[PDB]
Amino acid sequence: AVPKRRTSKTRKNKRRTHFKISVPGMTECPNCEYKLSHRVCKNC
Amino acid sequence: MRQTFMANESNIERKWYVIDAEGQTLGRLSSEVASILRGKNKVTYTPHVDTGDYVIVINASKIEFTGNKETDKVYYRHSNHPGGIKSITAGELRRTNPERLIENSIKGMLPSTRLGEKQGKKLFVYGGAEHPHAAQQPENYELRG
Amino acid sequence: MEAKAVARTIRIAPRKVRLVLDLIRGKNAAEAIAILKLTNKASSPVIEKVLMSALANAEHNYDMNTDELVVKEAYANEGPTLKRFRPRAQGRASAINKRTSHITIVVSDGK
Amino acid sequence: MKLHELKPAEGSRKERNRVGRGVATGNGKTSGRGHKGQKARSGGGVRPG
Amino acid sequence: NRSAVSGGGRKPWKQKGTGRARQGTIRAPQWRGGGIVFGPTPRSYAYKMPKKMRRLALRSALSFKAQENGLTVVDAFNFEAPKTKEFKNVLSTLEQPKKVLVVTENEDVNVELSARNIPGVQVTTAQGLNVLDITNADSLVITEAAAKKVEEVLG
Amino acid sequence: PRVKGGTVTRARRKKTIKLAKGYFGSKHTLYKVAKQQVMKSGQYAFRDRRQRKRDFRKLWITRINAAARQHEMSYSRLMNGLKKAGIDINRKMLSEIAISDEKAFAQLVTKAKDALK
Amino acid sequence: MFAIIETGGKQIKVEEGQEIFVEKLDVNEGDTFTFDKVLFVGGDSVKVGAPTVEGATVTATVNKQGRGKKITVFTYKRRKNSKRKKGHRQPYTKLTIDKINA
RNA sequence: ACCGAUAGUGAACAGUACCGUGAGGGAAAGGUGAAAAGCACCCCGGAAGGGGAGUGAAAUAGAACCUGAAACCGUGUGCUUACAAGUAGUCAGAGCCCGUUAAUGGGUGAUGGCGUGCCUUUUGUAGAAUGAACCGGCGAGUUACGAUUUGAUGCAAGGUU
RNA sequence: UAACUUGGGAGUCAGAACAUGGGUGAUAAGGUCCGUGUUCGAAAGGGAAACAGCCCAGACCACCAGCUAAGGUCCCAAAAU
RNA sequence: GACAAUGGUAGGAGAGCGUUCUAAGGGCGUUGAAGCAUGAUCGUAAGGACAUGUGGAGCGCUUAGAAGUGAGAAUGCCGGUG
Ligand SMILES: [K+]
Ligand SMILES: [Mg+2]
Ligand SMILES: [Mg+2]
Ligand SMILES: [Mg+2]
Ligand SMILES: [Mg+2]
Ligand SMILES: [Mg+2]
Ligand SMILES: [Mg+2]
Ligand SMILES: [Mg+2]
Ligand SMILES: [Mg+2]
Ligand SMILES: [Mg+2]
Ligand SMILES: [Mg+2]
Ligand SMILES: [Mg+2]
Ligand SMILES: [Mg+2]
Ligand SMILES: [Mg+2]
Ligand SMILES: [Mg+2]
Ligand SMILES: [Mg+2]
Ligand SMILES: [Mg+2]
Ligand SMILES: [Mg+2]
Ligand SMILES: [Mg+2]
Ligand SMILES: [Mg+2]
Ligand SMILES: [Mg+2]
Ligand SMILES: [Mg+2]
Ligand SMILES: [Mg+2]
Ligand SMILES: [Mg+2]
Ligand SMILES: [Mg+2]
Ligand SMILES: [Mg+2]
Ligand SMILES: [Mg+2]
Ligand SMILES: [Mg+2]
Ligand SMILES: [Mg+2]
Ligand SMILES: [Mg+2]
Ligand SMILES: [Mg+2]
Ligand SMILES: [Mg+2]
Ligand SMILES: [Mg+2]
Ligand SMILES: [Mg+2]
Ligand SMILES: [Mg+2]
Ligand SMILES: [Mg+2]
Ligand SMILES: [Mg+2]
Ligand SMILES: [Mg+2]
Ligand SMILES: [Mg+2]
Ligand SMILES: [Mg+2]
Ligand SMILES: [Mg+2]
Ligand SMILES: [Mg+2]
Ligand SMILES: [Mg+2]
Ligand SMILES: [Mg+2]
Ligand SMILES: [Mg+2]
Ligand SMILES: [Mg+2]
Ligand SMILES: [Mg+2]
Ligand SMILES: [Mg+2]
Ligand SMILES: [Mg+2]
Ligand SMILES: [Mg+2]
Ligand SMILES: [Mg+2]
Ligand SMILES: [Mg+2]
Ligand SMILES: [Mg+2]
Ligand SMILES: [Zn+2]
Repeated sequence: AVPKRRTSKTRKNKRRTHFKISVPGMTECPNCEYKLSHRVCKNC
Repeated sequence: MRQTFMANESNIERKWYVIDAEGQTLGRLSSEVASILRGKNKVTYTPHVDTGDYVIVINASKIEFTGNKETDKVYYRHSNHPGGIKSITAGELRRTNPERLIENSIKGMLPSTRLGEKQGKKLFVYGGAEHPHAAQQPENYELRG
Repeated sequence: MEAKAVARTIRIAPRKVRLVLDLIRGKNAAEAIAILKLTNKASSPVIEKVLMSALANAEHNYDMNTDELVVKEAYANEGPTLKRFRPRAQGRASAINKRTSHITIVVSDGK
Repeated sequence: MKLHELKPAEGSRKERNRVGRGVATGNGKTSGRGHKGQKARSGGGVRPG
Repeated sequence: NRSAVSGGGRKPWKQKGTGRARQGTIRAPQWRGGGIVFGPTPRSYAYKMPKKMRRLALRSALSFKAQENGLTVVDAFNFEAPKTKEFKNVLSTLEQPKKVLVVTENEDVNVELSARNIPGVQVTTAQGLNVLDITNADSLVITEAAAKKVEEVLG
Repeated sequence: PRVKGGTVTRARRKKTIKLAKGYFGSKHTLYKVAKQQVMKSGQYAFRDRRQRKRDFRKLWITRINAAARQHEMSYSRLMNGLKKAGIDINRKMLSEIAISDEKAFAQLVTKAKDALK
Repeated sequence: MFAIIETGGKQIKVEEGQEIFVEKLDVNEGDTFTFDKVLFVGGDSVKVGAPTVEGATVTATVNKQGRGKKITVFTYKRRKNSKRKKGHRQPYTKLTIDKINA
């Protein structure tokens, strides 16, 4: 129910290895800057 | 003042030997081979580096036991499952996998360290009188016994 | 040269800001702008404003190229923490840290 | 004798012993009292006689 | 101490059950703002020695001045009106070092006024001789009458 | 008068922390665990300065054994022969000679064998 | 050509021109020191002392009379409030071997 | 031969804030600069906040303003690490990277030997007995008056008020 | 090579195992209570795989020297296949 | 010079290190004090210097005197931060 020992800096960052976001899937707008793929401009 | 020579990968020269197991006792051959693999026969022995030689053991199927070891010596292994204790006799192991028999016997006489595993990887055992390492030109080696 | 902008005491926890910052570090300015525009995180418009400010500094104060700029540095430091409390059961109060960030962006032409 | 060169007579002065100031003095921790019992307590000990 | 610090009457929390260390008053010594354990208390540091030792000390200080050529006897001080410049020049003409103790037989008001403001110069009477004053001085400037009175009183 | 805590505490603790340079994680950062590890290091180093002499004598003996078996001799018999021949060369020197100059070692083996026969 | 010399209760393998570090000798820097206990002489001609090679010397020049790196000797006994810290710097003499005279 | 902002008043800016039906309890919180000269003007921004330009000896003295330790949180990278079993070090040791209070130098470290934290309390604790999340500050034989003993010093059949 | 006397200052009054002479228990207990010795306590180092109390032996510091003790010498792992 | 001794808990004895303040002497400091930070420095230990950065006005040394004089543990108190 509770941590028996505190988590070291090393273990914490090891666990955060995969905690990240990825670059959006984006494409240049041929006529109308960049946009999400399969989305309309909605602002151009 | 400190003057003791220390071998390193730049000056170590590892050779190849072939050892015939036919007519030899299992552990008596095994201990000498373990000595050879660990470099204990070299004047430049250095405990933290691998100074040993490569050993090829042929005719593993002709290794000999004394007493009633063929039927009374049992090899146990556990699979880490609740009842997973398995066994095989030394005689059945010699019949079905003499290379494993000799390899295990020798590796049991090496340290379980990282260096020990590396040094045990320099052993090649074959059940018959032929080996595939003619390119390394091994020299015949005679056991002191 | 190098141009810089800093947004201090942004009321977003640095852990969350750094996630977005990791995307644009080392990228070209236009690519970073597109990434920030299309990234769905609360930090994105704050970071976008810091980057625009850095690019404006470049152009106006140092007459830099404005099209050959890369995000040389991008980091978030910890600002002062607003200490708050949430009532819990049995008359007990639990701490809430409303953390802040200092956000820095450095652009450069590489010369 | 000058005020910048004062000297007490030999053997007339001695540094006082301060207990409970670390292990190396030999009187740290228990401060010479041993362990537990009445004589280890503050204000502890029976009346004389 | 813990009794003199303001407040601190009540037990801060019950002896058992809360999970905290047991405490008796918020003014205990280990508490911030708590009472001091021991520490300074107002007292005198004066003590006494046998009269014979006091006389021996005065004689020893005077004798040390005598050996180190720190004794200058003057005929008499002739100062009708206080003037620091005149006393300064007088000390210049007697080849005196910076630290000088001036000894007159009785309270000489003009000598005391003239020598008062000169740093390193101190004035006392024969009756007022003390070990600190003599020891601090590099030289003694004493009148004939003051020397005779000192010799009489200290034997 | 009052003596404030002052700077001596920080100076002493910082000394210990500097001694803990290179240790893992908190052991090079926090005074308490750093002090414990530096104490452990002193005790280990005291023990190991004594153990080092054993270790190196063992290494020399192993090498001398290998060299002697290269001349159809065991270590124990070779040392018995050298002692009976009055040769006082110690084990470090014997192993260094065996590594460096094979011929001189062979002559030493000849002397040891002659003293035994 | 090498020689085995005995000095400071230890033995050293030397060659001409080698710098060696030995226990402190009663000698001044710049002076010449002769080692008289030669156990073995190598090279083309090989000589084996029983225990010393009669008439053989190794001469060398003193380069330094120094003290070794500071060793902090620290021991303790856990839970017994007992420990000891001592410094140590071991004296040494540095020499350069000049001539092996078999 | 008192304190110097956790000290010294509870209180350097308060019997206030806050808590309690009430009697009553009772904090935290000092420092720009010599002088406000407290940043005209330009630029990004809704603003906040910044980058310049100025003031100033100094602006990493810009008001959350002297100094600014540690825990803790980040960015860069010289060495190293994805077959390995561990109180994390120590002794031995190649390889690589550096170059000092110039010293038989510094950083890292393949690989080998040895090795169950500390304190308390115990016959005996790696202990699965106690205590400590970490860092910092604060936190425990004192003083007065008597007694005894020792050392020191003065005088001595006297010594001392 | 101590011993005793007179003074200043203590701490200790939970002991443990092993061997041995005995009571008690059941010629049970890592039981318990006495006699005798050792060690631990307050003792690290080598041996007994690990293992306060057993065996060898009492660490002032340094050494990449040597001789031994208990215990050992086919490999792990020093030394006799 | 040549012999011996130097494991250690409770505890006894001795010698020292460092902190603040005082007296006297002698010094340092805007050509940069204290404090802080870094370093491959010195001493048998406690500990002492030097160099460089930061800092911006006080501080050492010698001898003696006096203590609110040394923290890692108290389910210690306060603050900060995991
Ligand atoms: K319990
Ligand atoms: Mg409610
Ligand atoms: Mg003691
Ligand atoms: Mg303690
Ligand atoms: Mg007691
Ligand atoms: Mg206790
Ligand atoms: Mg008791
Ligand atoms: Mg009480
Ligand atoms: Mg009260
Ligand atoms: Mg003060
Ligand atoms: Mg403190
Ligand atoms: Mg302050
Ligand atoms: Mg206050
Ligand atoms: Mg501004
Ligand atoms: Mg601005
Ligand atoms: Mg500006
Ligand atoms: Mg400004
Ligand atoms: Mg600054
Ligand atoms: Mg500041
Ligand atoms: Mg494998
Ligand atoms: Mg690998
Ligand atoms: Mg593991
Ligand atoms: Mg191990
Ligand atoms: Mg005990
Ligand atoms: Mg018990
Ligand atoms: Mg533990
Ligand atoms: Mg556990
Ligand atoms: Mg308890
Ligand atoms: Mg706990
Ligand atoms: Mg603490
Ligand atoms: Mg008392
Ligand atoms: Mg029994
Ligand atoms: Mg029993
Ligand atoms: Mg008995
Ligand atoms: Mg004993
Ligand atoms: Mg033992
Ligand atoms: Mg042992
Ligand atoms: Mg053992
Ligand atoms: Mg067993
Ligand atoms: Mg063992
Ligand atoms: Mg056993
Ligand atoms: Mg022997
Ligand atoms: Mg072995
Ligand atoms: Mg062997
Ligand atoms: Mg002792
Ligand atoms: Mg001893
Ligand atoms: Mg004492
Ligand atoms: Mg002392
Ligand atoms: Mg001192
Ligand atoms: Mg000061
Ligand atoms: Mg204190
Ligand atoms: Mg605590
Ligand atoms: Mg927390
Ligand atoms: Zn578009």
